[PDB]
Amino acid sequence: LPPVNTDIHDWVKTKGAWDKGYKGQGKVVAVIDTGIDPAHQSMRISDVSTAKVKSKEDMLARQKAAGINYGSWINDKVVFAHNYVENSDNIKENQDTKYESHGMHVTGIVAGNSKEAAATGERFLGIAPEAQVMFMRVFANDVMGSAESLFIKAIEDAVALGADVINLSLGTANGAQLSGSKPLMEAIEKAKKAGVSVVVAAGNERVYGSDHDDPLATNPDYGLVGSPSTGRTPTSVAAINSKWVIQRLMTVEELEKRADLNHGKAIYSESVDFKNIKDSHQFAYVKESTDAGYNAQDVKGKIALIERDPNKTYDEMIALAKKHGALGVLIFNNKPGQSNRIPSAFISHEFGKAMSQLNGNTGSLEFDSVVSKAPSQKGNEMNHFSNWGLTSDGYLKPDITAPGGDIYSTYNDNHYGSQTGTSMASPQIAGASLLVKQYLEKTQPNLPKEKIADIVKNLLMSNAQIHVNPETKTTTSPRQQGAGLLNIDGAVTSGLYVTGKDNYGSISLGNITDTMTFDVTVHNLSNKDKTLRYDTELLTDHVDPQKGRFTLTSRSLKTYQGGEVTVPANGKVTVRVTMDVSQFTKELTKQMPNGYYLEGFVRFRDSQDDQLNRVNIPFVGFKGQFENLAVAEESIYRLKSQGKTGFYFDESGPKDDIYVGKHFTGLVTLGSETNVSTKTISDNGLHTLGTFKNADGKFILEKNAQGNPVLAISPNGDNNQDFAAFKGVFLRKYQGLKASVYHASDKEHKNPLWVSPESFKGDKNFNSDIRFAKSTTLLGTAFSGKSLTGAELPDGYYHYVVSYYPDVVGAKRQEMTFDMILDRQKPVLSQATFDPETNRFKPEPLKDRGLAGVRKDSVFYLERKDNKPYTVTINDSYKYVSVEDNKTFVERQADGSFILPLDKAKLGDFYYMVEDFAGNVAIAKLGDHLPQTLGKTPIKLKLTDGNYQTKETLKDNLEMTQSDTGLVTNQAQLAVVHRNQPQSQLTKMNQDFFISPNEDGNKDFVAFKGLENNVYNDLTVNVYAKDDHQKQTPIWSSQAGAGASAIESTAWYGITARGSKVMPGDYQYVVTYRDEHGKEHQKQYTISVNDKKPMITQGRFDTINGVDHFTPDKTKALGSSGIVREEVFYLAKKNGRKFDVTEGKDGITVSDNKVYIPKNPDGSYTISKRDGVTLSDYYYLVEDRAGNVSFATLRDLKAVGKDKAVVNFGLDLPVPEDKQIVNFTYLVRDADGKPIENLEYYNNSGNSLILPYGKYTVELLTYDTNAAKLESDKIVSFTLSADNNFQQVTFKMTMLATSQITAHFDHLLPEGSRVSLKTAQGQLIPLEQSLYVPKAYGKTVQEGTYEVVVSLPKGYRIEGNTKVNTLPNEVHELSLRLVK
Ligand SMILES: [Ca+2]
Ligand SMILES: [Ca+2]
Ligand SMILES: [Ca+2]
Ligand SMILES: [Cl-]
Repeated sequence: LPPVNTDIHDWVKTKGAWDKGYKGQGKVVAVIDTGIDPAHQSMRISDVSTAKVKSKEDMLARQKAAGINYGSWINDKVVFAHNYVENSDNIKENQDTKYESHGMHVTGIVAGNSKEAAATGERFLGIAPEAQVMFMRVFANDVMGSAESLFIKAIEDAVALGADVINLSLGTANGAQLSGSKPLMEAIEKAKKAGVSVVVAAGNERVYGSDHDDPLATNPDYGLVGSPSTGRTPTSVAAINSKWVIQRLMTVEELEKRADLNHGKAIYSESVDFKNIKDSHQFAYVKESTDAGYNAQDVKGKIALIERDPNKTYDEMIALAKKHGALGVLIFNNKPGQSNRIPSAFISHEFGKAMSQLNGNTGSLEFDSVVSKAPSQKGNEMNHFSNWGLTSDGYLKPDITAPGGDIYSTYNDNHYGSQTGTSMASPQIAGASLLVKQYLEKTQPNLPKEKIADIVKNLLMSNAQIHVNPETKTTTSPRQQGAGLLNIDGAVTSGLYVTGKDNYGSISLGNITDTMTFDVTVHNLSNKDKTLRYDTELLTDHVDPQKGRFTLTSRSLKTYQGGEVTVPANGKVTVRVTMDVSQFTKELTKQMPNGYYLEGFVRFRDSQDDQLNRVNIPFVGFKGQFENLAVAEESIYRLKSQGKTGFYFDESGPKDDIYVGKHFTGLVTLGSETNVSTKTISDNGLHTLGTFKNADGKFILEKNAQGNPVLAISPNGDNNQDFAAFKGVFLRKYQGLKASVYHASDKEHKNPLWVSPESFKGDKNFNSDIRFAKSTTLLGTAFSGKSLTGAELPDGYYHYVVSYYPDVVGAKRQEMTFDMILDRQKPVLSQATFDPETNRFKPEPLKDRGLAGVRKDSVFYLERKDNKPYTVTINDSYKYVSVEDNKTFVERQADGSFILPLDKAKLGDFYYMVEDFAGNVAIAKLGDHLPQTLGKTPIKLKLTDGNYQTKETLKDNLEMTQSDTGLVTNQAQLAVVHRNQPQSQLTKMNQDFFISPNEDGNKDFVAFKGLENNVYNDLTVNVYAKDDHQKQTPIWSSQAGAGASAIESTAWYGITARGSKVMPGDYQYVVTYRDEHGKEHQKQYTISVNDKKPMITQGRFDTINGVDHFTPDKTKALGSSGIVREEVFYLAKKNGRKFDVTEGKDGITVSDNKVYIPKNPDGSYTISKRDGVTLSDYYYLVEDRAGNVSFATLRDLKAVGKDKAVVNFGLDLPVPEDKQIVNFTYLVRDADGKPIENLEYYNNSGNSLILPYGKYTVELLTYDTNAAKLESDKIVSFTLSADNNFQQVTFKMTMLATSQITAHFDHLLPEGSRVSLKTAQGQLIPLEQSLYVPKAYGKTVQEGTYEVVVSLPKGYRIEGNTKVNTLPNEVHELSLRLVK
């Protein structure tokens, strides 16, 4: 037999358990992952009668009557396999980089058992080579709502089929331990109680900031360690790099004598473009000194090249090579570490640095093939990416380390390969957990299956070897390490483990003051006894003082020592540790002002002659208050007012540029230009509030005469800065977030005038790579100068207050306040002086009406081009038209005047414009109020604003007659190609009282219009809910000052007073007013609100006189979704596009080049073939009673053959289509239960299938199980046929809403208090003490109504408001006061 590779086995000390009789034998590991190739030579058991599952037949006996009839035993080794996405039995993936498979690799690492040699000549075995493997193919892609469904199945199926150990590989960054994802936790917890060890990789995100910079020393909460592994039950696995690596190295035969360089290894660089074997047998190395040009006439050409000097990586000190020839190049570090390095490639790789200088012979060179085991350049170091820090709620995770870096394991088709990550360290602890269970299953069968897996964890952890950072000769932080490195031997032999106060092999202490005090308990498992001597190291983060950022390492403070203990036999012994750290406080809190970690280990050696019975337990606490670290970064406004900057803020380009795409905390608003020659038809997008377009169009944060910026919005209707909304850079995970507005005289923020209707939660912005956002904008925090009742809040000075909480159960609410001006008033245009001889135009000094200041005045004329004063510009690629003025600007003299080049345009045609900080702009056209008798001598010129900036009004042509209902709404066509806003106009509404409040232009609101010579005094509109049958409590009311005219004052947009869309359903719209004489009048109407785009059937197509005829299926007219318009049209091509601009009286409007086809008497439409118009330019379109519109090309309505049918699946949620789940997956099965293959989709919806006629079922597979829950049948059956050739299937669901509840107390509670939430219906939700705020008891809960009950001992009471009616996404604090 060939030799065994022990690179990872020597190091984890695994052979110590094999030789004691513990291979994988008689156990089985469930590997939930991406794929296997159960045929691989490694996939084998030695003796099949030693095994848990004994044959293909012991399986079906275990499948059935445990309750499962999918997926099969495949061989003795891979004992169960099922592909839980798509519900199939294709298990192997993937059908250079070929053959690679993640789940194959994972299994290779946990179970054995190759008796053939890999590329090195060695046999590779897993940590438990004699275990059988069930493998669940489960992996996510976000077309679904949530993969949790599929994981829980795989888990439950694992526990029921053959239990033992599950290896998960799954993670969501910065998880919590307590408020994890409930249905997945319970499934994990269920497995523990069945004796299953659940081990989970901890993540590859490393720490907050990891793809940007090291975290600032003010922000200690940089933990990225993932759920579900952050849970208390599972085993969270950090990853250390392998000391030995297996690659395709290099060899310089001339350096074979040099023995610190492996005799030619250098590994390889090869980044981005991996063209190592482009031009690479080889020869002809070179030698280059400087990275300049022609250093010494080069000397390359068909020869590799050599340099550093970090001047310009990958471009100037890379592409400069192919210049002097050389057919390839070779870089070396400028220190000993081997970093990573458009492409601009000939051939290039990075190779060591100690081997750079050793290349000092020119020389010859070869690029090795096959794999040759070489020493890792990252050796005994913690892998860069292994997750760290605490859980989101402040718990010590990970739990243990194991080799994750450059781990050699199994690939498909008898191949092997190296892949790196915490995903790989986890199967090391998977196998190790197999073995330590055999051990306890032999050592104590007097041990229950419910306490078993918690101890396998505790043995592995206490017996771990505390890692020491090589580059720094300091212990690596337990927040990065766990309880240490995996010591398999130590775990199965020592029979000692350690718990702390919490009864866990780790200790999280919460905050700490000056005296760290905690009880440690050592446990004995054998009959013989041990007497051990203990001492504790005490560590904190090291921070670099040049830049003020952590260095992701530690420094030792003082090793305090305690003494010796003597554990009993089959017994415990407690110990008390105590340390005064009051000493180190000044030095540390000066380096880390918001607090620091005080962590470390306590070690246990055998008293006489240590190294026998070496065991440890880790601890961490926080000096400060971990509950109250700042959740958000400070606003870019405050930071820049001081000299500071943001963690992700790019200060590139002009001073004080805050481009809106730039990752800060701040306020965002919408911009819209102001045009004097034509109507503005589109807006300019978001920009940062208080920034303004400077000369070169960069957005600068401009300052008022006192040196401050101004946050001001103008909630007029003009779309220039009408709202403000919060954008955040989050440091910690957030909860409870809302925006509130108070008047600024209300200094304590006790009377909200406006609150954002929703409250928000989310993740820290940890930016671990490009896929992870550095800022998040929450547009649902938009404030628009309206109150909680819809009233306009008057111009003035207000506070916009964004408040939130962290995810720690006792934390106190953090606020963050923005000074905010509402100012809706244009600045003043009075007068100026112009001098025909000097031509100097001087306006009065600049005044504003309102609190926002004047921000800039300008003079401009309209540079006519191609006979028009504006420039209409058509974006062909994005099907968009924009049009703005040709403003050319007159420079402004330092004295505040302009010289007006009257050669370029007349005097009448200059405009003076003054704009303010809130977006109001005044523009006077000089020609207004200018005497025609000019050109003589100084004048006083009157200026008035010309209302160029104004809110647009709907075209209103309507003449009301008595017969008219009085209701009006709007009308618009739905664009098919162009992405401009289709022009809309007012229409009567005397039937079909249905609205689609979707702001598309068409039936969006219900207004009321009165007869023109009738009087409507005190006209108000109130909308009542269907339930409110006495019409007592409006849900929306018109604002004050409404009449028959200004229909906008009566327009109801399907919303509540607070601005949120109402639910689908029907509502009483009541118009009330007083008379000509004095009589009261009340018209009442039933308005019905409905979104939901129509569903378009296939129709059919027949050929008639050699021309295509399309006949649509008969539209149904009943209901709100009944169809009331029906069009077939095509799009003509004019000027080479399918839309068109037309310049009208009003302004410019954009339209599709629609040509309609009449209906024929046989209900068909004749589809002529005409020059340049194909079937993809013919459309069917339908409008419902509500104004909802759908359309499809006629090309898409074919590909439904005349013998085939269509089924469409969708979810029916009782909410507005903008607050709905849309993501789910489904399996369709044919008459025999076989899944359908070879899917054709219909009208471009992945939810609509073309299928042959027959009987079928569909199964709702996955949906967002946290967002919504299913209420209708999960499996629905349907039959397709020529009569029923279109089938709707609908999964009916309800929305889920959660809230957090915290009971905060006066004083601590006596021992023996049991806090619980009492639900209506009487049940008890037990609560537990907060770790950081021990007078707090909190939980996240379903939106409902609860009471806090405590049940104290021997006599005390609680005395406070204990009842709360919970709101969705709110945090409710119920402070409570115990007394005696
Ligand atoms: Ca974390
Ligand atoms: Ca405005
Ligand atoms: Ca609409
Ligand atoms: Cl103003």
